[PDB]
Amino acid sequence: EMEKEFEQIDKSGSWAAIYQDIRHEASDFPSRVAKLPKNKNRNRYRDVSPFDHSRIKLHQEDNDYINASLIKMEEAQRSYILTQGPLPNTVGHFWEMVWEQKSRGVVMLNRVMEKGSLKCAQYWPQKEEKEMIFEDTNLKLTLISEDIKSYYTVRQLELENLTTQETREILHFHYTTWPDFGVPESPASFLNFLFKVRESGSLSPEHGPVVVHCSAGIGRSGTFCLADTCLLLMDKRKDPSSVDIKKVLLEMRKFRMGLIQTADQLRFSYLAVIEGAKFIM
Ligand SMILES: O=C1CCCc2nc3c(cc21)C(=O)CCC3
Repeated sequence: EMEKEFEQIDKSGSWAAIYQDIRHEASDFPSRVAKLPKNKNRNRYRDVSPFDHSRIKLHQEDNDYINASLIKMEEAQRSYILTQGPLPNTVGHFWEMVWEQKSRGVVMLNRVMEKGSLKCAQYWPQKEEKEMIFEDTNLKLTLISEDIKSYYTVRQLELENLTTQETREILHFHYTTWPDFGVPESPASFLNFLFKVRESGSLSPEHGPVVVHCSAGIGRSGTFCLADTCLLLMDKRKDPSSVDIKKVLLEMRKFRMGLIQTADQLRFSYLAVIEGAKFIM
């Protein structure tokens, strides 16, 4: 059981030690397409790249590259697309991928500005009457509604294919209260957010994979998926205590490098799963 394993690592403060064994144990696959010189300007950080085998491809013939990985969890029957916060020059690309992958939801776990710097382009409209056009990808994006709460904001967006005149409703879940330094003290508000996305139908196999981003798409995005997947496996299994979070983290890291950036995030992920377990049972 992981609740006993928690106290153990916690009382002995072994979190930096555990996290280093996962660093050591993690997969390394090629990322040749990311390191191509033509794609230098499509990457937010040079040290965070999609693996070739799991990278999402854009259906434009010119350059199919975007910094985005498909995470397939076989046993949980869950998929996620993990991507960097879009750059000013890739907001078109980003909305093309959401179109092409038939995604219902976008989950955002960062503010546009943190620590006085830009962590992300403003890629959605701020006002109903001021829609955005992506000329390069031929998409129009309109704010339909917006429901601001203490910890998170939910927006209803209409994405239209200008080429074909099809329209789709997209939900944007934005967690607005991740602190600039560290992790939340309590996972209550993060668990509330997770369920809010789940109830929306955005995580369901009748839709394309959810799109999940922070700044690099590995730290906070990492915590989102890991909590979702572990909690779902505890429902799916005869013995819920057979679920090892280290095993699941390492299975996710086959798909995208670096998921969970700090020992703090690892601790917080155990805490979210452990608290989340009690809320169900
Ligand atoms: O990382 C960024 C931020 C804004 C968009 C952007 N555009 C370019 C770069 C880098 C970035 C380059 O490295 C070369 C020129 C194009």
